Amino acid sequence: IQRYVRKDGKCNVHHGNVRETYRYLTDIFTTLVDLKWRFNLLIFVMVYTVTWLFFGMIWWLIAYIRGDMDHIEDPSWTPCVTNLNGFVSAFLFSIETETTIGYGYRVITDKCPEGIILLLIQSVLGSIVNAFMVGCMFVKISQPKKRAETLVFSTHAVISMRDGKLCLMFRVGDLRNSHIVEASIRAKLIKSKQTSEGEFIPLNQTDINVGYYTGDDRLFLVSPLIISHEINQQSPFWEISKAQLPKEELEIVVILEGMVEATGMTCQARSSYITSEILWGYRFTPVLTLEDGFYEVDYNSFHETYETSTPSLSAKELAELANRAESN
Amino acid sequence: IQRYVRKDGKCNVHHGNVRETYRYLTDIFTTLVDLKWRFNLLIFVMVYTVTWLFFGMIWWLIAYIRGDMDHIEDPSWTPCVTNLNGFVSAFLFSIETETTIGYGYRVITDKCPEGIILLLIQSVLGSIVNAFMVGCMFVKISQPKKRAETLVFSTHAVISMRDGKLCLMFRVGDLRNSHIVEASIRAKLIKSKQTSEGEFIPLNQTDINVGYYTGDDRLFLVSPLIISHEINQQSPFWEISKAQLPKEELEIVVILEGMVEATGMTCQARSSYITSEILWGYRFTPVLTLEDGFYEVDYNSFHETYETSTPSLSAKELAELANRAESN
Amino acid sequence: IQRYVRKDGKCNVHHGNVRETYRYLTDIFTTLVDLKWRFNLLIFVMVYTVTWLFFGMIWWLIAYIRGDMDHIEDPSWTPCVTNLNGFVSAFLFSIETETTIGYGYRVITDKCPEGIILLLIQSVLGSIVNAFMVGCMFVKISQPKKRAETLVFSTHAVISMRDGKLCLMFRVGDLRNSHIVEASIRAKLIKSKQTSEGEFIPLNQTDINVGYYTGDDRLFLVSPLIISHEINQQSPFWEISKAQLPKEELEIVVILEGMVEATGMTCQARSSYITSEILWGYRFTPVLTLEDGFYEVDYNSFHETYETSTPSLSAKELAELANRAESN
Amino acid sequence: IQRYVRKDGKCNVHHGNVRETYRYLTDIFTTLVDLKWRFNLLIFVMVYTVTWLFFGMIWWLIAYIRGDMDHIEDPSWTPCVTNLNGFVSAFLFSIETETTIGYGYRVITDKCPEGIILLLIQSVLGSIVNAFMVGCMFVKISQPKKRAETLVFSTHAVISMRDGKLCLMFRVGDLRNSHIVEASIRAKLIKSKQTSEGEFIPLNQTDINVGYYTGDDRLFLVSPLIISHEINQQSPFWEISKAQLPKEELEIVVILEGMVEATGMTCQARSSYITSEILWGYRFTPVLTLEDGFYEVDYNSFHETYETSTPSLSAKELAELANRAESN
Ligand SMILES: [K+]
Ligand SMILES: [K+]
Ligand SMILES: [K+]
Ligand SMILES: [K+]
Ligand SMILES: [K+]
Ligand SMILES: [K+]
Ligand SMILES: [K+]
Ligand SMILES: [K+]
Ligand code: NA
Ligand code: NA
Ligand code: NA
Ligand code: NA
Repeated sequence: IQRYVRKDGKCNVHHGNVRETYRYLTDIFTTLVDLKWRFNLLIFVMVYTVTWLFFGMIWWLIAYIRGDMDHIEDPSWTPCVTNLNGFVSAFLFSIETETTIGYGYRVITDKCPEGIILLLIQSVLGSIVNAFMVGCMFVKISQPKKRAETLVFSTHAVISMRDGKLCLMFRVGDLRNSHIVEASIRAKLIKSKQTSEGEFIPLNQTDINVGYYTGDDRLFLVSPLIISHEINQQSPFWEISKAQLPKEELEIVVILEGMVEATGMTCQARSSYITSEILWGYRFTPVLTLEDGFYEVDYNSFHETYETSTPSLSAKELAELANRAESN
Repeated sequence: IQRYVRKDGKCNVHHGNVRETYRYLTDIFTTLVDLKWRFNLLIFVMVYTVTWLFFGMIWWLIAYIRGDMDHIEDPSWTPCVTNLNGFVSAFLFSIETETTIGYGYRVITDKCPEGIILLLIQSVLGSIVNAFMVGCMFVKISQPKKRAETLVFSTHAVISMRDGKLCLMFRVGDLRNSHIVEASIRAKLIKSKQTSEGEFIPLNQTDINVGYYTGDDRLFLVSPLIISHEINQQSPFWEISKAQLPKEELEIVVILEGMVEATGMTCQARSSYITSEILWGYRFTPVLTLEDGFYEVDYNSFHETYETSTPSLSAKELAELANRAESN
Repeated sequence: IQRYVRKDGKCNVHHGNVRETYRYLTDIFTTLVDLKWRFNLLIFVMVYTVTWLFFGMIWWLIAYIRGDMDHIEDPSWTPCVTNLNGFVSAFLFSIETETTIGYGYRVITDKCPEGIILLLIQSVLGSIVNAFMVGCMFVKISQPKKRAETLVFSTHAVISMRDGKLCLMFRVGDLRNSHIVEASIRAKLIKSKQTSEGEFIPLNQTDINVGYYTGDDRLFLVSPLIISHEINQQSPFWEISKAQLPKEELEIVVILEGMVEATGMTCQARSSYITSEILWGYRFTPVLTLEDGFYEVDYNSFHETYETSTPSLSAKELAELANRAESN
Repeated sequence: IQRYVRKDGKCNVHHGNVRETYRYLTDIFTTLVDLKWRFNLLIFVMVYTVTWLFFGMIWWLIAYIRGDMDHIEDPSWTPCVTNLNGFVSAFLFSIETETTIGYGYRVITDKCPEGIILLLIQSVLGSIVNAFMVGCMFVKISQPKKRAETLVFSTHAVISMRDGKLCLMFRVGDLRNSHIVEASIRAKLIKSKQTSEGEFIPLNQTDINVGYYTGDDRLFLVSPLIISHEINQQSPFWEISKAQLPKEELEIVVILEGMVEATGMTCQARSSYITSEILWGYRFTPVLTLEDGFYEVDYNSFHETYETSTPSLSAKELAELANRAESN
């Protein structure tokens, strides 16, 4: 069985037999900005070209219906647009007006009522197309998920004693000098199970306590923080000894959410720990040192761990043995 | 009695005798973007045309007051704008300036102080109108409620045993490969009641526990999740047996909220279960399979349920019978 | 003593002797969009005019330094800009370029290196000014606080029995067919106090329970909801009888927060109840009726209350008397 | 040991040996808007100039390949662009088209297929560059962190009795007449520790209760509020007497988060109290007075404190002595 989430945060999941694809067009905006730049840069170019054409032919049709084509050199009659020499000239005008470059070689004149209301309709719809594409671009340029790129998770998780309690720990970092606002950490245990009743539940999610009851899950994340899950009665890890752990088949998905200081927008950084990435009996190497009026983070030690003396017993047995020690 | 919320999420409610309609114009922005596209495409066209007119007449009035109309072919005097042959020419200029196409057949000149400050006033207000409409368009194009279109809720809810407890379950899905960020699930029971004191409360809302005390209500929603409400003492469903359920007249409104990964914006997807859509003694069909390095969701099974052996007793009686079994 | 918050939500507070006014310019954006439209429409006009001037003189200075003014009619030499007849012509050009209308009577030419890099600098800064003002406009046009205009609070609060408990109730409404997303209700009791130690605390805020422990404070607000605060031991209202209430000097500030469905933006609607707006022994008139497949809200009854049989005793004494009734 | 956070909110932390600098370009948007204006104003100018060049040479290359340069004065043949006299003329045209000023001295004509699709490609990419830079500007102009500038924290924290309990108090303010929406206050104690097991934890963060269990941490912040942390068994301050405090080496980081009323965007204001900024046995001076129908805040007293009779004992000993007083 392969992991549900990769160490970089992408999920190993494919959505198949989605029969209502009608839905992807119902929010087209979302499908567009979700697309790869290649697809956006293409569509943008296509959308622009078809608008110039679709109006360039309408500019040519009205030019043909009015009878401007017939005489192209007479004093008395003036066409809707001066200088429209053929099949392509209307295309340049259609651009001069929608991009509003309007070189003024191709100029509108009074003769057709049909012309004025078109230039109007164009300019109006010329704003609606241009906006949509710019809008679409800005969003895609400014989307938060990119910030996740500079949010890092320690490569392993560790289990070791902390003031009498066995803790599952992982370390988290923000590489930017800016802040993740309303930052918070949650974590899900993913492992298959079967209920007494027989129901096999493929990749069952159960939330792991990492501060939610005390609000310690609400981070102030400048220098890297070790996030710590205390293995108590309620922990999924309560009955797991050093010796059992490798035989367990589970995955902890670790999820960091907050807002990009600059754009108020919320991002989500993810990582994952499969059973072979949890080191029993280890500790995270310090990364902080105080040099001349600033705290210096040595990211060379960010992922680094070291072994310490640690019980091999499950937290449950540790407790039981301690409660009897007290009780003697 | 008909449902408060339809399976697609729209609410069967009409607001009548709203006497302060003065309020809808106090936030006009909101009424506009809430309108149907037909109404936006109309207004946009109207707003543009009236600005060109309202300035086109001011351009004609100043042109008339200065005395430019009188002589249209003399060497010495130059008008505020070259080439203004009649009632319509000013309209083209009024467009050439606000859309800033400015074909340069119609060009401004120095003779009137009144002209320069107008072109200024126009351009300034020409930005304020254009912005407003673009702004209005982008919003309406980029609004989150559309994402809800690709968020799905299982067609039925089910009640069946799970590790000794009777649970009310429904299944939820996200059809897009992108993430709903800070996703969460809440659910309200809607049913009429009467207090001891006589007060009849038409469609009384009471929240249903679906993870809020443990933070299990905060979803990591990739492949579909069965959301599970354990029917305990506090549940509205505590004293409801298989046999009573059909006689009950209640509705569970199910509400999913989160942020569209791309635009940081929060959306809300809704669905509803009326009493005849809750299947007692059923289970959701698995939708997950593991094929060659990715988890495959078979959405053909998304809504599908199957019958399993299940007590017909209310959870309350189940508990009572179990507590006595233990007590023997 | 006058109320801290008015029934419409504005706060009766003035900030005086703010000595660091340096701060209002440090976030100028915020001061600008907070200003009245009159001040925005003014500034916008001023900012535009000064940019055209400040560049119009630079266009005239370079025109003077190069020696273009001296000869205005010679074949061999061409100026940086054709047709600059005097002190004002440069101003039109300065507009033709920043608004990018560029009528092409005033056209740039090759003779000056100093000219090309200016047109560049202008256009670049011409985008930075135009953006800022548009940006500033859109925000101010699209700000959420306006939505609050269509969020309503019942005019009175009521106290009366509900299933054995004395409750403080108020009613809340949303006049729009759209949704407030992640809507929620909180309420603060404001009243002066003095600690045992002597410390007089002018307008002390203490939060009033209206659903926060059960998540009932998270609204699904379609038709109007009666928000209900149960007066228990923890309530500020525990030792207040019908007879005491009028002598009490307190204010309940009621605060509704959520996101405008269309623009993801969060708004806050406020209202207030002073001691004389709390009716003891009343109930809210129903506003819901079911007519032909939709629920109809009759907003004529929204604020309306009616009297019902209700104990005159404080909830504390009610409890005490009930606990002794049980105990007999 | 120097403070982790300064009184103005900046953090004394440097990120060193960040080896994956590849990441800063992966979200370039974020690095750009995070930069100083000098760097933005520079880049903006550079990006614009290189686009005009990169297209100005392509306009010159096609002009050279077609054979327009060779003859610059002949009747029969027309170039792709009229009036391109040399190495610089193409640059003006490249500007006339991307800024869409298009003075119409330099005008496109029909002769080259290669020209039309370029003008198209330019205009299309001319929108993508202009958008990006405007977008980048608006964000940077409109970023919330600036609002923090008008959110203030009292200069000291105080410890003194309040209705029988020893409290750690600090005062917070909002200088603007506008509201911070969904405002909230949290606070972290930062102090080094060593676990029983030996593990030294450099600047250990533990959250301090300031209202989170009752929702009193959710502010309605008009006039300044004294935020109060009750020193109970769970408080880090439980075993700290007046006499010990100065010997303690700890820092309370105080964090205020909410949304700028106008732009829905979330900001975070920070301040810090090191051990020598906590005054034992003091109280905050009132800042509220009621003058003629509005509450007047006298910010001259905002930071001001005064001494009051206060026990010198740790809250723990205070409790113990009180519990024995009751027990006698
Ligand atoms: K909690
Ligand atoms: K909770
Ligand atoms: K809670
Ligand atoms: K233009
Ligand atoms: K133009
Ligand atoms: K032009
Ligand atoms: K022109
Ligand atoms: K809580
Ligand atoms: Na950081
Ligand atoms: Na998904
Ligand atoms: Na509503
Ligand atoms: Na304020």
